[PDB]
Amino acid sequence: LVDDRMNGDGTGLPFGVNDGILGWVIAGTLGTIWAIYFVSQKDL
Amino acid sequence: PDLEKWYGPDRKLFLPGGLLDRDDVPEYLNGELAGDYGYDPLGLGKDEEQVEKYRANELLHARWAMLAAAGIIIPEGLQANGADIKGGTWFETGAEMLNGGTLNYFAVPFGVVQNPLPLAAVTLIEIVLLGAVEKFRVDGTGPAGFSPGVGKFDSDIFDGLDKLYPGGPFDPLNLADDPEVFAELQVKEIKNGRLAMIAVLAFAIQSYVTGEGPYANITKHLSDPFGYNLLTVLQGDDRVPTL
Amino acid sequence: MLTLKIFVYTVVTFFVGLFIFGFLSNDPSRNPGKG
Amino acid sequence: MTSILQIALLGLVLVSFALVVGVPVVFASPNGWTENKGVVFSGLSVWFLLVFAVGVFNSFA
Amino acid sequence: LTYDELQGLTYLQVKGTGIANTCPVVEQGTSNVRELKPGDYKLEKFCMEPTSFTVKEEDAKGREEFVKTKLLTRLTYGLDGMNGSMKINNDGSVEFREDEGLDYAATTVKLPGGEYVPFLFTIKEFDGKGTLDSFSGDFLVPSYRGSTFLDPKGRGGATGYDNAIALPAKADADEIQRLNNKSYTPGKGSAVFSVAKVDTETGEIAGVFESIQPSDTEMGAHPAKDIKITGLWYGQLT
Amino acid sequence: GRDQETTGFAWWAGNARLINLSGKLLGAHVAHAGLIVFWAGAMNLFEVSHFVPEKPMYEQGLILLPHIATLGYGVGPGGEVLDTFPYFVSGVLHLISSAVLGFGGVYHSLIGPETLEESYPFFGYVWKDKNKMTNILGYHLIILGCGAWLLVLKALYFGGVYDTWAPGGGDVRIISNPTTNAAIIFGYIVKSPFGGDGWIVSVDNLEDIIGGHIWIGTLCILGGIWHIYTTPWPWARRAFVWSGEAYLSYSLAAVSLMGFTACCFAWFNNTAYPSEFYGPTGPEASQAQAFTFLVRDQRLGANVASAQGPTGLGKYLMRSPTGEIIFGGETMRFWDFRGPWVEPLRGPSGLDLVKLKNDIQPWQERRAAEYMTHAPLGSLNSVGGVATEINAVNFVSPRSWLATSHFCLGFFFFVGHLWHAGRARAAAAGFEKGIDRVDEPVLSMRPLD
Amino acid sequence: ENTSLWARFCEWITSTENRLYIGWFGVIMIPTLLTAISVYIIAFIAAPPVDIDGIREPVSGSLLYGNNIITGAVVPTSNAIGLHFYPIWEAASLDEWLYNGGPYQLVVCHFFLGVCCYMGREWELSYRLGMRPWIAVAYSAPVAAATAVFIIYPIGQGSFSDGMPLGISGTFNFMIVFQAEHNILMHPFHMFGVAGVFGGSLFSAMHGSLVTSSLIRETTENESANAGYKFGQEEETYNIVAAHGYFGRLIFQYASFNNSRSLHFFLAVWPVVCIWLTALGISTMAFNLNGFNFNQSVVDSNGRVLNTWADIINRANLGMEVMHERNAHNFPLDLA
Ligand code: CLA
Ligand code: CLA
Ligand code: CLA
Ligand code: CLA
Ligand SMILES: CCCCCCCCCCCCCCCCCC(=O)OC[C@H](CO)OC(=O)CCCCCCCCCCCCCCCCC
Ligand SMILES: CC1=C(/C=C/C(C)=C/C=C/C(C)=C/C=C/C=C(C)/C=C/C=C(C)/C=C/C2=C(C)CCCC2(C)C)C(C)(C)CCC1
Ligand SMILES: CC1=C(/C=C/C(C)=C/C=C/C(C)=C/C=C/C=C(C)/C=C/C=C(C)/C=C/C2=C(C)CCCC2(C)C)C(C)(C)CCC1
Ligand SMILES: [Cl-]
Ligand SMILES: [Cl-]
Ligand SMILES: [Fe+2]
Ligand code: NA
Repeated sequence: LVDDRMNGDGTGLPFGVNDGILGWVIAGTLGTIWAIYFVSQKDL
Repeated sequence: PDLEKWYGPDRKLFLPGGLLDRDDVPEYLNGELAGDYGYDPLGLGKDEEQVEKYRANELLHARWAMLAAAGIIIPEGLQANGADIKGGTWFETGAEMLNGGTLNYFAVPFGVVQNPLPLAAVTLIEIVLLGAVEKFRVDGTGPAGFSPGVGKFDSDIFDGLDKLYPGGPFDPLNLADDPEVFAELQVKEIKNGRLAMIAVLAFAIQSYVTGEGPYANITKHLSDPFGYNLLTVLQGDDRVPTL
Repeated sequence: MLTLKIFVYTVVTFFVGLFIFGFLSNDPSRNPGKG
Repeated sequence: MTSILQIALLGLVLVSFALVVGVPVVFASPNGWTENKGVVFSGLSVWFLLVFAVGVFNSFA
Repeated sequence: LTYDELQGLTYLQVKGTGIANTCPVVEQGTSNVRELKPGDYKLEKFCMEPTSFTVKEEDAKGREEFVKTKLLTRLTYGLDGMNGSMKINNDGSVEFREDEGLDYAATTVKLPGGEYVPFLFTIKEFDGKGTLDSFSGDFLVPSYRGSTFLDPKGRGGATGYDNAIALPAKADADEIQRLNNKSYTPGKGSAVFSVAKVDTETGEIAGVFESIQPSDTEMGAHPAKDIKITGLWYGQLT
Repeated sequence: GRDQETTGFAWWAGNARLINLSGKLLGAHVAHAGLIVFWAGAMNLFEVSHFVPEKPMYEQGLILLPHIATLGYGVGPGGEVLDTFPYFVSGVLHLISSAVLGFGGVYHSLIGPETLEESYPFFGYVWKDKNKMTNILGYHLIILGCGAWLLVLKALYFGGVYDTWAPGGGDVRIISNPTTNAAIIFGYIVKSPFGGDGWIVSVDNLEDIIGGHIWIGTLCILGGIWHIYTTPWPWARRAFVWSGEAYLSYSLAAVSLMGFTACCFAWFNNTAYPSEFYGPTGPEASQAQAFTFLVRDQRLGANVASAQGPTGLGKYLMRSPTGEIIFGGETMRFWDFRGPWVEPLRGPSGLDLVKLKNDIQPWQERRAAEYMTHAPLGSLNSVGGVATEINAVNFVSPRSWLATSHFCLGFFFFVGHLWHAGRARAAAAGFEKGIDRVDEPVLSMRPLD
Repeated sequence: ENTSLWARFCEWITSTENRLYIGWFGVIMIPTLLTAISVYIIAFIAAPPVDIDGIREPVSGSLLYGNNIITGAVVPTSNAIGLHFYPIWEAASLDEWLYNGGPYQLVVCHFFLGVCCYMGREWELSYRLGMRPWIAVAYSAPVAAATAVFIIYPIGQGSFSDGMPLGISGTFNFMIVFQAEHNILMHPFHMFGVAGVFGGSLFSAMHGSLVTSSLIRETTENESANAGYKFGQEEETYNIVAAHGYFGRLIFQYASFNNSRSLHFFLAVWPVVCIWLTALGISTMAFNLNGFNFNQSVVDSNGRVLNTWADIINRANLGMEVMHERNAHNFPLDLA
């Protein structure tokens, strides 16, 4: 090998996550937005 | 509840509203009997006397054909899955004890016991038993009692009873004292009976056509739906393909 | 590249979550009319 | 026994042609449904008997 | 990763993983090298894998040295399925013959400064005469483009205009090497091989190599550059 | 029906007049269902009327017979037709069922009850009744689950389905042990749509097909029971618009995505759309060209690993951007192709060199030759080949016809979703007619925009 | 009472009082379009050569690499990639990413997202303003065409190299190659598109000249005619009846537009539906449906082939065929 790559193409890779921290930060960011949205309810 | 869907002027008819205005029904079927769909293309009903007289025979045919439907479908299936029945198929069950070949009775779950009594004894007790019962039915006279619903009743209970619906001795579990649920169950009974009559006549013509029992018919049909049906069986042998 | 992938991934899921929950936040009530 | 199948099928086509012409004009005529119930049911009954006849006679053809 | 489990994976288990550009690595075996059985050998399934590409770069201060380059192409550079024959003698004298297989790969690298350097990473027609520890020799290098190639203004060796026809007055001028003559003459490359991690049980070997070859000359144009390539190689015997 | 003065909708929007007329609406729907069943029967009988036993079904402009044959009716090993009676029976059952549905549609359109609320409360509904809207959704979800399970039953016990991946050219095989693994089922869904992954279009085996159908049937029945026995939550009530035109807009966006997905399925998938019945895909025809030009030049005594192109890349064989060996030429862009005629020649390193040199098969070679000679290339005249070719061959691929038609339909149905989403939002808001001219919102906003 | 951070942000995003409306479609549009704008400008100025055809023949494309405004283009993604989704984190180096046409794919994906959310944002502003909602439906025509030349044609042809180069001469090249392979001129949907833009110019000049023909006198010869129109005024500024009578006695008295409402509906619907049809023309030629093939259509009684204008088109088409991708081909029939 001459250079370092992810080589994430193909493989049926779900959501394109090759490491679990990607799924964790996706779930976490959607969760933070849901948290602010949920606590900012009973408004308007 | 919901007895305004089988009786009264508003009731389920043998055709829906678009194809049958409510004024097209015979006047003698205006919702007074269980299973009144106003089904009368040929005027056999005349009036209420002939309608309830024919309902007597309809109800007896129903109560026979329902037990018949169960008795044709059950032992054939038991033999097909492996019971020791030897004659479950209905149109050849009588042919078993032609030469003394008495049938094997399945007292499921504790059965497969040999019946040690021949065809002559079977038929002699069958006439002397059901002839006695049917003479009782037209007379309303019954000798003894000890029914679970009312225990050890004397003979002075069948008089005064409603004909074709003799509650009491013939009602061990009751569940018909409410006229509402009794009417609902009357509709249920007559509709189940008509369904079973259609089912047993279908059993007969299916047997005459396919040469086998109806449980075999439904099993082979569920195995091969297109490869085993009416248009498959009347073919005789294969089909010249169209390629 | 993996650091860039995690950064773009959190940016995209942040903005898409904003879109999802903004349209969940009672959007047919933003009209200026009656009804 | 093929000829009876073609006669049954062509009779079915004629019945269906009459049904395509007649069922809408019977439906949309003023008070024509109330008086043409019998002819419409007769057409539908002959149609169904001919469909079943063609299907059954194909198994023998 | 050995050759045993490489064959044990299907297409879809290596699809897009990058495993398909990797030569097998003999995990078992020894490093003593001398235990190779000499004889008339016909090696089959020769495998070749680079691990660094360097280009000789000319500098204003006179320092001539090989620079580190960025691989512009993706994983299309390794060589598999090469065949040939080789001999092993009593003292260790080995000659190497390479005849058929996928022994070439067009490769493009970036000099620092953003200059594209296309070079045909090739090992075709290699004659490696030497010892078991090291054996070197020449190999044929095709130019890059064939003669039937044509440049953006037609032209080229076999198929083309043979003239810059986009301007009808510059037909015969100092652009002789660009339009009048097109040169595709195949050059010669220099490579050095080494053997390590032999396996006499299943007749397979490993080792590192060291190649030096020129680049594309742009069909008789601006001068080529010498390409120093280092990597690992793999093969099997008979 | 009605006129414009009693409805406010002109004739070019006359169906809108029956938004609130539940009986006529139901009749229009079932009359349409009769049209769909009628076209299926009419076109199916027309196709078996125009069917030639010799030529395969992709040469003859057939688009329904390949569907039936994919189900495994009338075909055997390799894809040759054994009988057309299943196709004829399918067409006839469809025609007669269309007659029945058309009778029902004509009945409710002409003399059926105006509204089903005052007399048949099970069937009559208002559009803002979220309970009954979910009830009808649950009924239809149960119906969809039953259909999916009918396909599962057909694949498991009713003759099996056609597999192109079975050895020997493919055949009708009975599916045993479908992939019920949830990870395998939903990894297709969560998959990217791009090259190498293809979203759900890259399902490539019948075990995955029937396992995904088991999952969709069970989830559809479960969702049907859930919708019949629940009512929408307040967050959904706030998130949505609850008019009939809004429900239509939702359906339009959904079926527009479905139409685009069907376009991509017809153009790329070869296991649900077996290449024997539907012709070769674009990638299949390109790989077939490179393959047969490899084997011709091998039989003419030439080397294939050597002989690079004019570009120095490899005329027959090159390496893909990930490493494994692929076919040379511009067909490198279709290196992602996987077919039953390449897999017996394809190993761990991509195309195996010794296997590609030695282990050729006659049926594979003929299949590659035909997938060259019948590429999905054609005109609107049904003239085969590129647009510069002669008028000698009469062929346009069914894949081309299906992909083009369904992309067009998917696009217009997305636009119809826009039209109905906007109009439903504006009708719920009070904007469907125009600005009020005395309560104009912009006049209540500050200037400078 | 409205003190929470999300609700304050919601009222900021959905506010009509902004100079530029953002909305929930704009919160997807604005980052994507800004990313696409940034990468497009940077790539157009300083993008190194791009191997579009996958045959190691990189095309320069950028101004600093010797191109002008007409010739500079963001070069499509490599043919070796195909449709394989090439982002930066997939590439080993930015050098490799720039070699394999990565900026084109980045700009195309972000631009498709940006135009989809632009159409959504047009709807959403029309919703918050009390407007009617179908201006987004009208904008769905150029969006469809952009997606047809940036998404659908690459998908149907297997490679993003088949997409329209983000340039001027690249656009011309895309047309020449497209007509070579597909004969778009002989396609009814493209004929409809040409009729749509020709009728668009027709009806734009028509309606503008009828409104300008029937302007009402408020100003003098000192003042420009537009000075007779006041912003927000209630009275209509021109005589619709005078223009309508003019047009009726000009061509046909009955066959004019007596409703200005219906006239403006026609103005909207004609180029929108024709651009829809021609966008599907590209979309159907992506899956190789092509234009009409009328070559050797007329022959004489003795079977000789008469040349025809379609055959002259075929000759020019062959010239457009063989020269395009001159080195990328190894086999006779161009199935790929
Ligand atoms: C979505 C279809 C649909 C729905 C919701 C209705 C609903 C209704 N119909 Mg109706 N109808 C339909 C289709 C439908 N119909 C069709 C196709 C026909 C032609 C046969 C008819 C002909 C018809 C008549 C003549 C009448 C009604 C009437 C009525 C009303 C009540 C009485 C009734 O149940 O009718 C009865 C309908 C039947 C008995 C048909 C058999 C239905 C069984 C249960 C089939 C089981 C369905 C099964 C899943 C098969 C579906 C296969 C599918 C894949 C295609 C009611 C609101 C009555 C009315 O108008 O009241 C004034 C009335 O007179 N319908
Ligand atoms: C899928 C196509 C379709 C369907 C199913 C319908 C259905 C319907 N439309 Mg409609 N429409 C359509 C397309 C369609 N339309 C199109 C394209 C336009 C634009 C021109 C219109 C414009 C329009 C307007 C302006 C109106 C309707 C209305 C109606 C409803 C009542 C029509 C009526 O009874 O008047 C009577 C019609 C007739 C008497 C002629 C019909 C005769 C038959 C049914 C024609 C077909 C014969 C068929 C072959 C027979 C089959 C029989 C079977 C046994 C095989 C009805 C449910 C009306 C409405 O909304 O209700 C308030 C209304 O005013 N439509
Ligand atoms: C001009 C209108 C038109 C026409 C003529 C067609 C025609 C066609 N479309 Mg279609 N479509 C249209 C409009 C149209 N479409 C529109 C406007 C959309 C929305 C954009 C779609 C979206 C669409 C999709 C998503 C698909 C099609 C597909 C198809 C093809 C097959 C249809 C099919 O089988 O579906 C299926 C029929 C049903 C779902 C009805 C139920 C049938 C049951 C469930 C099947 C039972 C089979 C069972 C296993 C048999 C065994 C029996 C027993 C032993 C178990 C067909 C040629 C398919 C295709 O081939 O893709 C290219 C496909 O997937 N279309
Ligand atoms: C199953 C989907 C569906 C359904 C149920 C409806 C239902 C409805 N639509 Mg609608 N619409 C849809 C999809 C749908 N639409 C699509 C896909 C589009 C394209 C963007 C539209 C665009 C549209 C507009 C612009 C309007 C409606 C309107 C309406 C309402 C009245 C329709 C009417 O009678 O017009 C009458 C029908 C005709 C006059 C016949 C149209 C003839 C067309 C032009 C011929 C096309 C045929 C040709 C072969 C197509 C080939 C293209 C392609 C396949 C290559 C009605 C409730 C109206 C409305 O908003 O009312 C509230 C209205 O203004 N729709
Ligand atoms: C690679 C992984 C990423 C894949 C993405 C998909 C992950 C699975 C989520 C599927 C949940 C289905 C949502 C339907 C209802 C949403 C409407 C809503 O919101 O309705 C809202 C409604 C309002 O009352 O509330 C409610 O109904 C309650 C909302 C229920 C949603 C449950 C969320 C699961 C946990 C959230 C994150 C864990 C948070 C951690 C980060 C926080 C900071 C560290
Ligand atoms: C209401 C309305 C309408 C209509 C609608 C619809 C849609 C209807 C329909 C309907 C339908 C949907 C129909 C269908 C039908 C069918 C039929 C009528 C049939 C049949 C049959 C037959 C007879 C056949 C025969 C045969 C066979 C069996 C096979 C072989 C061959 C032949 C063909 C011989 C309109 C729009 C106008 C207007 C508005 C209103
Ligand atoms: C059969 C089959 C299979 C399976 C499949 C499946 C299982 C599917 C499914 C699936 C699913 C399970 C899906 C889902 C979906 C959904 C969607 C697609 C949606 C949606 C929606 C939206 C988009 C939303 C929106 C919104 C928001 C965002 C918020 C606010 C509100 C609203 C509404 C606006 C497979 C492939 C394996 C194979 C082949 C065959
Ligand atoms: Cl070109
Ligand atoms: Cl080519
Ligand atoms: Fe105007
Ligand atoms: Na070429």
